[PDB]
Amino acid sequence: YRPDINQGNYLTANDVSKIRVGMTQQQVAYALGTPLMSDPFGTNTWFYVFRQQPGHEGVTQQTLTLTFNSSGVLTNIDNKPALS
Amino acid sequence: WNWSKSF
Amino acid sequence: KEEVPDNPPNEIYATAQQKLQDGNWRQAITQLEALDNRYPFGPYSQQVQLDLIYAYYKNADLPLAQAAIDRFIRLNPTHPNIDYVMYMRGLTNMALDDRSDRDPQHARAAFSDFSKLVRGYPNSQYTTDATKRLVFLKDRLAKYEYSVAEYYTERGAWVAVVNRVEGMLRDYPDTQATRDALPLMENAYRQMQMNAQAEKVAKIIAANS
Amino acid sequence: NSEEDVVKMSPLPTVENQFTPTTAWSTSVGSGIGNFYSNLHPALADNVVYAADRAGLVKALNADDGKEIWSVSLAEKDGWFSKEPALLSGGVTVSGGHVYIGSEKAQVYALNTSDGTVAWQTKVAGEALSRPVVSDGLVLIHTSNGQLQALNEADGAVKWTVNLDMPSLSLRGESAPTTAFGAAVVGGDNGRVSAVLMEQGQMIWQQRISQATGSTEIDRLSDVDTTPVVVNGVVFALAYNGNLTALDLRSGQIMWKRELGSVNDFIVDGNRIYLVDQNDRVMALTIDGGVTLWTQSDLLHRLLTSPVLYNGNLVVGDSEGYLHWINVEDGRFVAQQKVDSSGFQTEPVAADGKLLIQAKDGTVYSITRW
Amino acid sequence: APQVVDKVAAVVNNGVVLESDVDGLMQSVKLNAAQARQQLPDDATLRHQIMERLIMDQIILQMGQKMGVKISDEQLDQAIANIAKQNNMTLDQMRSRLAYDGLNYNTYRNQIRKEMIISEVRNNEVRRRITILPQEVESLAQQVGNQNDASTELNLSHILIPLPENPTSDQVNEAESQARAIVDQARNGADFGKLAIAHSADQQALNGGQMGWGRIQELPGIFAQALSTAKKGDIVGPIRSGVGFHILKVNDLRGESKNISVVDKTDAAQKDRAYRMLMNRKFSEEAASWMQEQRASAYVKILSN
Amino acid sequence: RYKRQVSGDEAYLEAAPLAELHAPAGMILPVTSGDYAIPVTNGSGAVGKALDIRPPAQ
Amino acid sequence: FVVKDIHFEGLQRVAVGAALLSMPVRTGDTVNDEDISNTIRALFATGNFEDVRVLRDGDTLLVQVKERPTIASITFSGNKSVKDDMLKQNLEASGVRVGESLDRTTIADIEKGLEDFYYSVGKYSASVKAVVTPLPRNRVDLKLVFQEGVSAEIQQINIVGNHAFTTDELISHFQLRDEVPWWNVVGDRKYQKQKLAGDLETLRSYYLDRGYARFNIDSTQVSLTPDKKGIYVTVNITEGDQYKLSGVEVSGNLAGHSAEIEQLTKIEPGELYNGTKVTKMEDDIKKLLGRYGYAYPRVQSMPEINDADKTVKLRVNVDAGNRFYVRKIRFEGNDTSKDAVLRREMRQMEGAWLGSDLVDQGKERLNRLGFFETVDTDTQRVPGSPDQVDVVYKVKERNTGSFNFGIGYGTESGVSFQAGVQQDNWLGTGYAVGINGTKNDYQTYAELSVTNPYFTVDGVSLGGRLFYNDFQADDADLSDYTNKSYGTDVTLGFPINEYNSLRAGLGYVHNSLSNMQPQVAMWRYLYSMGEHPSTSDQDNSFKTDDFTFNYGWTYNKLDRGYFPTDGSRVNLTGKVTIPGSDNEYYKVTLDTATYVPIDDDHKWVVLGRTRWGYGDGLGGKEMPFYENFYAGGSSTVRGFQSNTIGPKAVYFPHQASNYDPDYDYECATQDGAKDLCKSDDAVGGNAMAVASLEFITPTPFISDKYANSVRTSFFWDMGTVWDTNWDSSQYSGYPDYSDPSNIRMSAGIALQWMSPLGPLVFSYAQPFKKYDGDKAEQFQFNIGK
Repeated sequence: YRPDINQGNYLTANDVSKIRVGMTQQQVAYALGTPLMSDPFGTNTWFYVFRQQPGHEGVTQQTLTLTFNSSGVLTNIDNKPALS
Repeated sequence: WNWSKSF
Repeated sequence: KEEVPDNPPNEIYATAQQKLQDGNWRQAITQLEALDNRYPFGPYSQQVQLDLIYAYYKNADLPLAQAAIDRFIRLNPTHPNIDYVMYMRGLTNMALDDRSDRDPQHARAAFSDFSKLVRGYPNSQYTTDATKRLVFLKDRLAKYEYSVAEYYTERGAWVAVVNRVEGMLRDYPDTQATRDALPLMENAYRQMQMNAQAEKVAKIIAANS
Repeated sequence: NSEEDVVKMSPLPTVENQFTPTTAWSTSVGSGIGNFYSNLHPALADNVVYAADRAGLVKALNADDGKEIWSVSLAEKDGWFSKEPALLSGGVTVSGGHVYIGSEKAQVYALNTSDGTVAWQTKVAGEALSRPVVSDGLVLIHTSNGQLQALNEADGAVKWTVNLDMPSLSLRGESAPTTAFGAAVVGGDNGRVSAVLMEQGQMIWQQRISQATGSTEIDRLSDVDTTPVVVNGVVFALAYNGNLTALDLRSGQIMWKRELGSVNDFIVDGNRIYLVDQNDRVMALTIDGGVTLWTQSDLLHRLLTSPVLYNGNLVVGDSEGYLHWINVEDGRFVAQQKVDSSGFQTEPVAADGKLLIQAKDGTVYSITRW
Repeated sequence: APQVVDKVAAVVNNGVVLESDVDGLMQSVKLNAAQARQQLPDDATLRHQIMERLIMDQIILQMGQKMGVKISDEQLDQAIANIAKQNNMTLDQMRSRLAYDGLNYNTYRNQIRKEMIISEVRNNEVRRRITILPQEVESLAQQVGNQNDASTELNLSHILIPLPENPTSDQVNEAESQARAIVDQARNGADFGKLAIAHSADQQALNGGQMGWGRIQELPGIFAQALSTAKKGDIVGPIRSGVGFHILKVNDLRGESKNISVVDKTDAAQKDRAYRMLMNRKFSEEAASWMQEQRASAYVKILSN
Repeated sequence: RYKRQVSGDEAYLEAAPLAELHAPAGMILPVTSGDYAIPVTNGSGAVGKALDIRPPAQ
Repeated sequence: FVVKDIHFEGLQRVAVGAALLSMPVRTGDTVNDEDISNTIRALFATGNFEDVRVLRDGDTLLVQVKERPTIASITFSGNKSVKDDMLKQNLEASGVRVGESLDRTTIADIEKGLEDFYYSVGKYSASVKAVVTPLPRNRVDLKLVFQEGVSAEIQQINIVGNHAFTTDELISHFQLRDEVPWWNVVGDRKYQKQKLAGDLETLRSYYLDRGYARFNIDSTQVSLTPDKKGIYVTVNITEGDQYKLSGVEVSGNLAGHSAEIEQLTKIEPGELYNGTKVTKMEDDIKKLLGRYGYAYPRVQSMPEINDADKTVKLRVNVDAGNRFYVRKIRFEGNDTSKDAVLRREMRQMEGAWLGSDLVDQGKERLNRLGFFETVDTDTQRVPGSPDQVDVVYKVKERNTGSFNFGIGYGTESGVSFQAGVQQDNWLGTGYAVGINGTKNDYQTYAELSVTNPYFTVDGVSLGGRLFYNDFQADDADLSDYTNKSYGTDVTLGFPINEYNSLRAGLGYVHNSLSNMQPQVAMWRYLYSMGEHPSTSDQDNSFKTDDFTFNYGWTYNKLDRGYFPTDGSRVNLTGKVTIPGSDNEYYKVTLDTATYVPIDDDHKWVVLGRTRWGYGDGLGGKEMPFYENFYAGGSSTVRGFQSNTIGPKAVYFPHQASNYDPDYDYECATQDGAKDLCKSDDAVGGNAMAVASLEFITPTPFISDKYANSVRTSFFWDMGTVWDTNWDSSQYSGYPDYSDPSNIRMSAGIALQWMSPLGPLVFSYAQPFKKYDGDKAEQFQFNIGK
C-alpha cells in the first residue's frame, strides 16, 4: 500500500570488509562515505545504519557502529547483521 | 458546456 | 480617481500629515505619491519617503514597503534615523510571514533584520520590542522544525527525525520545541535499537524536566 | 472580441470609364488556388490557353471562345475512395509543345499539348514554387530550399544544381531565373542576385542589393528578389523592403539605387520602368537614373497584382477582384471593372492581343474593350 | 548682466555639438573671404550653413572614434606645411595666427586635427564603396586614347538644391521651381557667388560654389554634354539627380594639345590615367551620396536660446 | 489580505521565555554555533502599542 | 580667465559636490573656452544633462541646465491582446520606468523593442508610436499608441520527401495545426518556435518508432505572405530503408550487476528497431541502478548500423556514479499549504540515498495535486560535503476555490443543470469541501461533501457526505410515484496496488414516498412491510429510515482517460442494511469495461462491456422497489427508451385524482375498470444483466489530419431485467416477468467526439428483438457535461 521507505547509508556487504582497525576518518569516509549520524553527546562515534522497508514486506536493518579515539583513529568495530 | 471560474 | 490637486508641496504634505493623523491611509498614500512624483527632489524628500514607508506598512502594501525600504537603504545608508527603517523592515517581514507549518523564510529574514538592528544600535527606542520579536521568531522556527520532525516520526523515517531534532538542539537549544522534541529522539533511537543513545536521551530529558 | 488593422484598406476610387471594358468569355478551371499564396497562373501559346488549379487538375482551353479541348488530373487515387491533391503551385509555362507545372511535393510534371499525357515526371530538391522558365533546352526551377536545378527537356533528368543560402525567415515565393547570352540571372530570399553559367552552373558573380536591414531579427530583414529582368546588358532587380538597383550584366556593379521594395513583378518598356510598390503604389521610374515620373497611391494596401501593359495601358487586379485600367503616361485611371468576387492574386497574361487573368476560385477570364 | 560663453548647438546620437565651434569657424571664413576677393555679407544664413558643417563634422568624427581611427601629433607638424600654408608663408610659429584665439597652441592644433580626421575616414569609407569595371576602364582609356582629345580644362561654380533619397512629388516640384528661379536669376544679372551663399548646399557654398580648375571628363555625361556647347559665363541647368538639382556656371575655360606620349598606349599609358580619371568621378558621385546618407541617418536636434 | 490586516495594525503576542538546557555529568550537549543568538540588551523601551511607530520629523 | 567662485543653476538630482568632482575645472584657476567646452562635454556625458550652457557672470562662472526630464508616468493605448502590467514590466526590464529620466534620442529604440516583442508574441504588422507631453519642473509624460493589427496564422504545414506515410497522418500528431474545424476542439492556429521544435521532435520519434534509423531532417523553412497575415511551414526529410535489431551489447562499470542487466536487454533476434524500446531499456537500467543505490547512473546507447544487411547493433554504455545522500528536504513558497501536505507527497525520504527518479516522481505528484501553478527542483551541495546534498522545492501557490456552472442536454435526462462551488484546499490543510447541485427532467440533487485525502499517511482517505435527493418517476417514463429522500454518508478509501481501490463506509438515509399509483409489484413490497394502503385512491404516504454498511471495490487500468485503447475497468459496489433499520435488503452491482486493440497503432479496438445487478430481502421481506435496477437507454442498451426494459406495471382499478375529459388515464374506475390491468410502463427489477460488445474503427470520411479526434464504433448490445419475487401462478393471465429468458438485443452505429459545446455522443440503433410493451427509440444523443 505505502511506498518504499529508505533510511541511512547504503552498505554493500563488501566495502565493510575493506575497513580494518586503526584506519583514519578520511580513510573510512573514502571507503564507505560520510555517515548520516553521529554521537553529538561528547564522544565521537559514527553510526552507519542500513534500513530498508518495501511495501508490506517486513523490515531489514544492518547496523555498523564505529568508535574512534581522541585523534580520529578507529579503535573498535561492531556489526549487527540483523535487528533482534 | 461547463464553465469554471476560479475565485 | 483620487485626483490630487497640484498645490504647493508644503500644502500637499500638510494635508497628508493631517490625513495620517485621522487614520485613513488610502488618501495619505496618494498624497505622498503625488508629492514624490511632482517633486522627485524636495526639501523633505527623505521625510516623504519615510511617511510613504509607514503608510505602506499600515496599509498592507507589503511588497511596496519592501521596495521602498530597499531604495531608502541604498540611497541613504548613513541616515541618522536608520534604526527606524531597520525596525520597519523587521515589522514588514513579520507581517508578510503572518500556523508554524507555513514557510519560515520570512521568519528567517525578520530574524536576520532584528539581529542586525539589535547588534548595531542597542540604545535606540526600538530595541526591546526587537528582542521580544526575536524570541518569538526563534520559538516559531523551533516549532516548525518540531512539526516536521513529528511528521517524519509518524511516517516512520527514524533517521530524518534524529537528524532534524539534532539540528534543533544545535540551533535552538533553549526552546520548548526542543524540550518537547527530545522524546522524539528517544523514541527513534529505541525503535532502531540504539539503546546506547536512547539512555543518553532519557538522561537529558530527566535532568531537565 | 474585436479585430483591427494597422493600415486601413484604401477605398475603391470612383473613375469614369473612358472606354467600356468587357469580358470575351470565362471558364471555370476548378477549385482554384483558394486562399493559398502561389504563382500558379494561366499561359498562352498558339491560340491555346493552358491553366490548372491547386487540386491537380489541368485543362486546355480555346483562346477565342473558351471551349475545353482536353483535360486531365494529377491527383493519384489509390482506388475509388482515397485521393491526394497534387498541390500544384508552379506557374504554367509552355515551350515547344510541352507544359511544365511545379508542385508542392518536389515534383515537376511535363505534359504533352496534344493530349495532356505526362511526358515525364522528375523529383527535385524541394517545393517547386518558381515559374518553370525554359531556355537552351533546359528547365530551371527555383525551389524554396534554395536549390536551383536544371532539367532536361526531353527526359527531365537533373543536369546540375546550385545551392543558395536561405535565411531563417523569408517570404512565400521564389524568383524565376531569366536567361541572357547563355547565362541565367536569378535571385534568392537571402537578398542577393546570382548569375550562373547555363552549361554547368558555375557561379559568375553575386551582388547584395538589400537595404541596411540592421533592425530587429527576421523583421525588416526580409528581402526576396522575384524575377529580375535584363535589357541591353543592364540587369534590373527589385527586392522586397530593399532598394531597386541596376546591375552590370557581366560583373554586377550598382549603377544606381532607389529606396523602395516590392515582391510584384515589374515591366520594362522603352525608357520607363513600371513597378508596383509593396504598399500597392503604382509608379514609373526613368530607366537611366530612376527618376519618378508619376505616382498613383489611390489603391494603397489593396493587395494589387503584378502589372501588365495592354494597348499602352497598365492593368492590375486587386484582392477584391476589381480590374483598374490606368494611363501609363500620367497614371490617371481610365477604366474600372468588376470581374469576380473571389479576388485576384496571380499576375495577368498579355500576349497576342489577348488579356487573361485567373481569380482565387480559378475562374479564368478573357478581357476585351468595346 | 550675465554673458553667454558657450552653448550646445546640436545633440548627436552619442555626442554633442557646442555653439563655440560655429563661432570659431564663422570668424575664420569671414577672415578668409576678405583675402579671397569674395565678399561675405550674409551673417544669419552663413551662420546657418556653418552649423551644418559642424553637424556633419561631429557625426563623421564620432564614427572615426568608434571604428578606432586617430591622428598622430607628428602628422600635425607635417600638416602645418600645407594646412597652415607654411610653404607659402614661412612661419611655422603660432605668431602667424594674429587673427584670433590669442596664439593658443592647443586650440589651433585641435582645429587642424578635426579637418584631417574627417577627410581620412571620409576618403576611406567612400573609397571602399567604389566599384570599377574593366569595361569602363577600357572605354575611357580608348576615349582618352582617341586622338588624345578632350583635354579641355574648366573652372566652374556649382549650386546644389538638396533633396531626400525618397522625395515626394511636392518636394520635387518645389526643388525644381527653386532651381529654375536661380538659373533665371543667374543669367538676368544676379551674382552667381551670392546665389551660392544663399542656396547652395554644396561644401563649396561658403566659397561661392567654386569647384576649382578641372577637366570636363571629370563630371558625368549629364553635365559634360551641356558644358560642350556652353561658353564662358553661361549657366548650365537645372538638372535633377539622386541628391537633388544642380546649377552650374562656367567661370573660365582653357585647353591645350599637350598630348602625353610614351605611343597612346591605352592599355598602360592611358589606362591608369583613365582609371584615375574614372576614380575621380567615382569619388565625387559616391562622396555626395555618402555625406547625404550620413545626414539623414544621423540624429540631430538644433538648439536655440 | 484580511489575515494581513490583523498582524500589521496592533496584533502583538508574547511567547514563553527561553530556558537554558541542563547538561548531565558524563556528556556534553551539542555545540550551538551561535547562528540564532539573542544578545542581552539593557534598557526598558516601549512595546505592545506603547511604542510610537510614527516616523520622526526628519 | 581666473575663476574665484563657482555657481550652478538647474542642479536637481546630481549633488553639487559630485558635479564639482565631475568637472575638471576648479575654483582659483585660469579658464578658457576650451576648458568650458571640456566641462560641458563632461556634464553631458554624465547622462543626467539635457541642455548645457556654461555662463560667465560679472565674476562668477554660472551654469544653467534644464536636465533630462524625469519620467512621471507611463500610459498605454491599443494593447488589446497585451496586458498593461506585463508591458510595463517589459519596459522597466528594458530600462525605462517611472522616476528615471527620458532620453530624447531612444524613442525609436523603445518603439522597435516593443515591435520586436509584438513580433515574438505573433503580431508582425504592429506599429508603436510614442507621444511626449512636457510638464513643469522638467517633468515629462510619455504615452504609447499601439496598433496591434492582426496576428498571422499558419496556412499550411507541408512535408516533402515522405513516401512511407501520408503528410496528413504525419501532421495528425503535431501540436501546430492548419485546419481548425468549427465542430472540433483541436486547438488554435498560431505559430511558436517551441511548438515547432516539439513538432520536429515528435516527427523524429514517430519515424524512429518504425525502423527508420537513418531518418534525418535536412532543414526547415518558414515563410510569410506579403501581407504578413499567412505563415507557411515546410520540412524536408530523408527517410532511409527500414532496419533490423541484430543484437544488444553492454559495457561499463556495472558494479557487478552485469548478470541482472542482461535479462533487461534480452530481445528477439530479427525485430524492428524501436527508439521507444531503447529508451525504456535505458530507463529500466537507470531504475535498477537507483534501486542499487547510485543516484546519477549515466547510460548511453549508440546504435551501430550495417547497411549491407540492414541490421542495427545497439551499443549500450553504462556509467554509475557515487552514492549521494539527502540531508534536508526544504519547501519554499508554500505560504498557505502546510509543510505536511507537501511532504507526504514526496517519494525520496529524507536521510537516505538520493534518487533522481524518486525526486522526479515526487515533483510529478506535487504537480498532480494541482495546488501549485509552477513546481521547480534543485539539488544543492552541502558546504564542504562530497556526498551530502539538499533537495529544495520551489512552488507557486495557485487559487483553489472555483465557482462552477454547467448545462447539458440529452434524450434521457432532457435539460440538465450543474452548479456548485468547490474548495480543494480548505485553509491549506488538504481537506476538500464543496457543494454541488444537479437538476434534470426527473430529479433534483444537492450534496455537501467533506473529505480528508490523507486520514493515514499511508494513503487512507476519510470521506463524508450529506445529500438531499428528490425523484419524480413519471418524468422518467416509469410508474408514477414521488420519492423525496435525504441522508448522510461516510466512507474510507484503501489504495492497495495503485490500480485497485477498496472503500467501505456506513450511511443513514431517510426515504419519503407519496402520490403513488397502486400496482401489484410495489404493493408486494408494501404488504411485505405490513402496510395496507387503500386501492381506490393514490393519496398514499410511506416514510422509512435505514442504516446501511456500504462497501465497494474498483480496478482501473485504462491507458488513457479519454478514448481509451487498452486496459480494463472493473467496478463492484455493494450495500447491505444492518439490524435496526426498517428495510432488510442487500444490493450488489458489477460494472466492467475492457479494451483490446488488435493493431499496432491501436486504431482498431474491440470493446466489451458488462453490467450485473442483484438484490433481495433477508427477513422474509423484499428489496425496496425504489432501488430496482433499470435497463435501456444510451448507457446500457441503445435503441430502447430509457428505463423501458424490464417488468411492466400492473394497475389496480382506482379513481383518478382529478378526472379530465379527453385525458389519457391508466384504466381508472371512471373508464370502466373492473379487474386487473395490463400496461406498458416499466417498473424496474431486482435483477439486471446487460452486456455490450462494441467494435471501434477509424472514421472513414473525416480528414485523416484530424480524424483521430472522432471515435466511430459499431455495437451489438444485449440486456435484460426481471423480478425474482413475481408470483406467476397467482397471476396466470399476465406475462411471466420472472423468466430471464426474455433477452433483448439491439445493434447500431455510434459516434463520439470533443465539441466546443462539451462532449457529444450520437447513436442510431435498430432493435431487432424486443418483447411486448418495449418502447423503441432509434435516435439517441447526449450533449453531456
